[PDB]
Amino acid sequence: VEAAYSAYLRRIAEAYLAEHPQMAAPEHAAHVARVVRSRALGTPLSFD
Amino acid sequence: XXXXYXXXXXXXXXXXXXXXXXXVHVFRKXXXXXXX
Amino acid sequence: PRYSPEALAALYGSSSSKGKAAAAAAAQHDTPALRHLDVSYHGTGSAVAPGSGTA
Amino acid sequence: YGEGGLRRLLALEAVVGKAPATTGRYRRDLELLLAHPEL
Amino acid sequence: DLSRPAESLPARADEAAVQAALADDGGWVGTPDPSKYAAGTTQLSARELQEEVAKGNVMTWKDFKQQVSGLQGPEREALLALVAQRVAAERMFFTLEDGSKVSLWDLQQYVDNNPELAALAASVRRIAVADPEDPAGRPLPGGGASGLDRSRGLTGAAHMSGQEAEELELDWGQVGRGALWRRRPTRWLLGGLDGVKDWELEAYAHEPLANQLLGAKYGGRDPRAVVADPAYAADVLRAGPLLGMTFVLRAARDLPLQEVASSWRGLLGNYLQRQAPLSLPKAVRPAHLDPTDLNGVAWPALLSRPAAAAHAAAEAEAAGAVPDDEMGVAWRVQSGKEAAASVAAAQQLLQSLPDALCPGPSPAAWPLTGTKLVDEGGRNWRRGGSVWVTLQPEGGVLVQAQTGGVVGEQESYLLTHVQGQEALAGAVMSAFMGPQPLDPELAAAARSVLLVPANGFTAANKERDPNHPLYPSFTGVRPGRAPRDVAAYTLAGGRTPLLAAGGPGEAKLASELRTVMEAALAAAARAEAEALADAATSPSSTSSRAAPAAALAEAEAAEARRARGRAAAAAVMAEGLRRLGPDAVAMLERTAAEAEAPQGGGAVTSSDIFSLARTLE
Amino acid sequence: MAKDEVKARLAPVPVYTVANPKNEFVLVAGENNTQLGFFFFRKEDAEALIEKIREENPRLARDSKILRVPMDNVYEVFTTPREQTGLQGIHFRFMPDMKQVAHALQLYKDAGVPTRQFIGVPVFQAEGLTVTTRDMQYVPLFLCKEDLDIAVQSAYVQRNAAQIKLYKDKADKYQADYDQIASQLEAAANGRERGGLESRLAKARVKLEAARDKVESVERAPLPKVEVGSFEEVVMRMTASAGNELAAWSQVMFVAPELLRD
Amino acid sequence: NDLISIKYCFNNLYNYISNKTALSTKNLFLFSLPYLKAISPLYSKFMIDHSLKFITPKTTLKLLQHKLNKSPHSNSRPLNHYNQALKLINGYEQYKNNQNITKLKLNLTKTTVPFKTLIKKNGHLSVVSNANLLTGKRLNSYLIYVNQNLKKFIQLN
Amino acid sequence: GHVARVRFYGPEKNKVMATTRASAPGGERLCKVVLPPDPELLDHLVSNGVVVDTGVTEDDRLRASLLVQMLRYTVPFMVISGLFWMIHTWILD
Amino acid sequence: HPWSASVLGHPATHPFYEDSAHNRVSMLRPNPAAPEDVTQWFCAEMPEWDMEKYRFYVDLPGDFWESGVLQRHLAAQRAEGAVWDPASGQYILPYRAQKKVFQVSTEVQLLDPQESWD
Ligand SMILES: CC[C@H](CC[C@@H](C)[C@H]1CC[C@H]2[C@@H]3CC=C4C[C@@H](O)CC[C@]4(C)[C@H]3CC[C@]12C)C(C)C
Ligand SMILES: CC[C@H](CC[C@@H](C)[C@H]1CC[C@H]2[C@@H]3CC=C4C[C@@H](O)CC[C@]4(C)[C@H]3CC[C@]12C)C(C)C
Repeated sequence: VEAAYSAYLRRIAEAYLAEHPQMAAPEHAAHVARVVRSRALGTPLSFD
Repeated sequence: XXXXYXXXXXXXXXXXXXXXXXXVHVFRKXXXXXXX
Repeated sequence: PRYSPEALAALYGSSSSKGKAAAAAAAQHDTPALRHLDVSYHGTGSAVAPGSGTA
Repeated sequence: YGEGGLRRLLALEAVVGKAPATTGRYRRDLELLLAHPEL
Repeated sequence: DLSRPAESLPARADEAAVQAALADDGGWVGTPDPSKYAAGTTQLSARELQEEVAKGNVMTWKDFKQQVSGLQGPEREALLALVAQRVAAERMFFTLEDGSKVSLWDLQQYVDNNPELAALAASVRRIAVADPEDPAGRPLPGGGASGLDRSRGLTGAAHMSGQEAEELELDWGQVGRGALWRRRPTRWLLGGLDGVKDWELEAYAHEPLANQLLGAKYGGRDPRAVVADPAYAADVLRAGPLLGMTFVLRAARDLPLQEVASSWRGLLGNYLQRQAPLSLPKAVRPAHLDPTDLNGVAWPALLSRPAAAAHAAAEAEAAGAVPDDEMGVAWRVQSGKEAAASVAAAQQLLQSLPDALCPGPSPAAWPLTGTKLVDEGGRNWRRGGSVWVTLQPEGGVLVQAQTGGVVGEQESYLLTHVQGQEALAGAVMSAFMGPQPLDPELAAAARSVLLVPANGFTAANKERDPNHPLYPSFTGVRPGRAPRDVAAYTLAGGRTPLLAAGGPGEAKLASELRTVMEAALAAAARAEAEALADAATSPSSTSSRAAPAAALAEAEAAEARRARGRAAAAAVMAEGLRRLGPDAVAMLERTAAEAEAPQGGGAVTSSDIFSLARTLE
Repeated sequence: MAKDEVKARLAPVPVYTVANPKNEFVLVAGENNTQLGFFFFRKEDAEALIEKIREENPRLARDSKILRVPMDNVYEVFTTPREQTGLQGIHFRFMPDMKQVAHALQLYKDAGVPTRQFIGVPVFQAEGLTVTTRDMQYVPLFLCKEDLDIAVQSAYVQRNAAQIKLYKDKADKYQADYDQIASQLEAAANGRERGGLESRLAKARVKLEAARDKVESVERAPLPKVEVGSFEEVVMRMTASAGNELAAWSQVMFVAPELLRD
Repeated sequence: NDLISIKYCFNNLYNYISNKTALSTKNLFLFSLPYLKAISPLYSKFMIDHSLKFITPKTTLKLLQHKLNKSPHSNSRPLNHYNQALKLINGYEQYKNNQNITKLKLNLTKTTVPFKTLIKKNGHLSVVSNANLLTGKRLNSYLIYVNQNLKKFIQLN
Repeated sequence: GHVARVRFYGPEKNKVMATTRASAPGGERLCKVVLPPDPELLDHLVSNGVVVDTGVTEDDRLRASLLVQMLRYTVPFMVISGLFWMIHTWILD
Repeated sequence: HPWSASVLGHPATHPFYEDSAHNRVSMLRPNPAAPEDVTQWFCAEMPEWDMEKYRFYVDLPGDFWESGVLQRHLAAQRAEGAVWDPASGQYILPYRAQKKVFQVSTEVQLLDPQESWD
């Protein structure tokens, strides 16, 4: 199940970075972690 | 408090001076009173 | 069913998973109720046919 | 209390819930509705 | 979100240097150009400041003075406003749990310019938080109802269940209740319905300060014997503003403002005239505010400054004055002066009351009009609103108001924080607790249950102490009922605690345990000896100066040797205890309990044995 | 301990007093108008007091009666403002029957320090013994040594009969031991295993009959060491209790004198 | 009506002091509703230090001792940080001085404490005797039986 | 936190008349709700700052409802007679 | 009706919601944890006034309330909502609180016998 969770994170990660090649640069390596952790649980909500 | 005892007749001592001579003899150092 | 403390002792103390599995499948038990109670269920039969004339 | 407690004592359902098993019979059609958007 | 921190630069200029920061000249305020002078240039010499002020780099401090003198209207207003921005942005900061320096300006913006978080706090919606460990992010087991928030929808107060009120820093117990009547009711009229009340009064006092102040002197005696003499009464009437005494007045019905103002002036002017020169405490320390870290409070350090603050406090009071008693207050009777101008200014303040609240005949312009404390007409005070008056030591009075009704919509207003009126403080303290007050049983009960917590406890028993005088706290167990049939008399139990009274076995128990604590105290004594010995035989690097520092140093050296003794006794006596068995531990624990004074740290040998107990800590 | 719990824990044991018909204590005033009351743990004592009153005043003795008051009320009588109902030296004391005083005196002197001085009313207890309910185990306190031994002999014989058939379970399992030993000494060829199991049998029966003489020595050991104390000290500790000793006190139960006999 | 409770309070307090003194002497010789409320008009630490500006303590007693004893991500929500900031600014406005009517941002908390607290530490079992076999038209039942079975058979191929 | 106050009403107290705040969808209304036996409702009500209000609730149950039940049984005949009286006499005088 | 439960663009329902080019809109989302199976994807549900509905009749047993089935269902389905994640500093609507395909949100309503006026 740990392998499965890692592959799930993997799918989300390469999907997102293929979506946004711009900040796919390693500069946002910690920023893309903040976004993948958010996208791996549910959808982010605005205030409205 | 309490009362010291000595089973010699069993003498006693209070903080009057009882002596429950086996009967009774409430010495002094006369039971005419009543609480209120 | 009553379990002696040895059973879950060997279960929990066992680090391995299938070691726990062996401790579980091998553990025994006892039943005090077999020396105290004998339970049975009965229905008091009927003696009048539900559709007959006397009914 | 209960019976067989010993065997009772021995994936990502926690992240995306359980799968509903009363709606398998529609799966096929759903796939069609994704291969032919013009419908 | 919070956590916008900074670094620790010297902003508080160690004000012992501020004499030099104000008695200097040739300075200015500004910054040179980045061409030839780098960032950080504060001293501009004759040639330097010359070319600076002749080139337009920085204008002299003299030039700032003549500018602020000549610049008027919007220019000076803007100047002062943005320099206030500057000082509130980089000169005073708050300090969080980490040690950050959050400015006043950025946090002020964070508080009043965030409308979304304001609206979120406006509602109460409880949003669970996800566990920051990655796998599932399931909500944390925190939960919680927060008995303050569980209390909205109530009317009077906020039932909060003890420990919550303690961790919320609610340290003002209640001491007395009374009322101010327009007419006291008479039994002999039908039911006494004639009696119309006007206000409901109750008094509160800071209980820790009460236990520290009056608990060192008046604690430990027969309460009635302490109440019998007028010294205690003079004390509680004079020691008021040091406890932060507070009085709450709740309007029992609707009241027009004018009559209330007139009645209060009438009822307090008479106390204000027959007022004698008072006794005031003497300042032992200056206690500067804490500029760099506004919150930072000093007392947590002071009361454990060397952890032996007795002698250091003695040295502090050596300057100002000596404590006139055991409580620790160095009193001071008002002089021949300061007892006539003060009362005159107080009477002046009172004579300005009835039309300050009511200026002009149209109430629509009055201050209380425009808030729910009074009727929409502005002419009557709404029933249920209450006034809070608290007294600070050096003649400070703080008054606030609170609307009545549902706890969720209540408001709180700060009305005025006056200062310097010793007359007003003494007059109100006497009006509530003096020889002739506004209601006698109020002040009588106040003195009584103010004696109450000085014995260690507190009213409203927020520690669930099974020996509180008023409201004990029971244990859950049922009182065992002995049976007649000998069937539960098991005798198979392992070990039974000893609960018999003074007997033969207890005697020898105390005998051997006393022998071993004798050995322990002897070991602590020789520890004292060799500790001070190696301390004296140390090659001391000491320059002949700093006599108070030398006193403090040798005193805390004595303290360290006391610690040597305490540790040695702890070790040897712990050995003794694990040797003797459990009943000896029970005996030592019980003796440590009974010997401890109920009112203070350590008081009414027993001192030796409960110090051995505090070593067994 | 809160006052109410102490009161609830003392109730099952009463005392006796002599009074007027109008519910008033009769006092023995002596010198300097100091007056002493009384509470007796046996009605014979109040009877002696009244039949002594009759020989020097027949009026009071003809009016006096005996009242049986639960110790709750007398405890309340003590710890109140005694000057509220009036006190110019109204000294209440207790009177224990000298039978238990003699028992406690001999128990006191045999323990090592011989003395002919006793203070207060005796309370007996025996460690190891505790009466257990369905939920929690209480510890009893016996005012009369008679019910004390009445309980402790039955308890001792029950527990030691228990120790005996515990040793009989040991002994049957050790008959099994000797069986497997016969399957362990010479059923096979000579060598390491067989001599090791000889030493096995040796150590096994050694520890078995060592536990035998152990159970016999506790059979040889006297009944649990009975400890005696003063009632006044017990209640003074009960009232001003807090902490661990509070938890200890919270399970004391007082047995009624002459309750276990009838 | 508070007076009576006060009488009982003073009685119990004197009993407390006296019993402990008596037991202390004895043991060492052997060796040798009206008041359930609370408020807070100012933060406690501020009043405490503004008062200790005038007191020389030889030692701290039980209450202040427990106070400085308790002195030294579960709440990481933005609302909690907003509340802490409100607390800070309220404290600064309180101890900063030393329409013309200002309104506080936090409601003054008046509170009540409880009295009389405790210390800190299927399937059913009906049975019929004889199962009622329906003993004691039918052609159609027979016919539908054979039809259903035969139709299943032909649908098997 | 959109509901301000609930008022239990009825003879057996299982209906409520909920009042909504100004921030609620649709402003401030009064809505009737019938309640199922849910033992977690009251904690949810108090821990959200709702003014929960109840009735008087008489303890008799049989002396309370006995003059109103008599009326429930007798009034229908009065209504029927009044209606037909209107028709056949207040018109056909 | 199974096709009116979600906002799939199935062409057996009335064209309530259309694109500019007049195509029915869809709201499917691919469920990253379990691809290859469309019946486990997420989708928003249609507003209740636009639904076709069967209305079945059911008789409940005598112990329907003390068995707690309705209570368990309610307590489970109302125990999920938006949360704050500090690891990303965001407001997250977790996946296990969203509706999959064909699932809806139950609304329970009780009637009053006194509203009959027979
Ligand atoms: C509960 C008794 C109550 C009197 C208490 C309040 C309402 C009175 C006493 C202090 C006054 C303030 C004095 C100085 C300030 C600031 C100044 O700039 C303008 C006037 C203003 C706001 C005044 C506003 C009105 C104030 C609070 C009634 C019943 C007598
Ligand atoms: C009088 C007995 C007692 C009232 C306590 C209040 C009503 C008294 C004590 C403190 C006073 C004020 C201190 C500062 C203010 C503001 C200033 O502008 C003018 C003087 C004035 C009004 C003072 C007058 C009103 C205040 C609050 C009982 C009867 C309530």
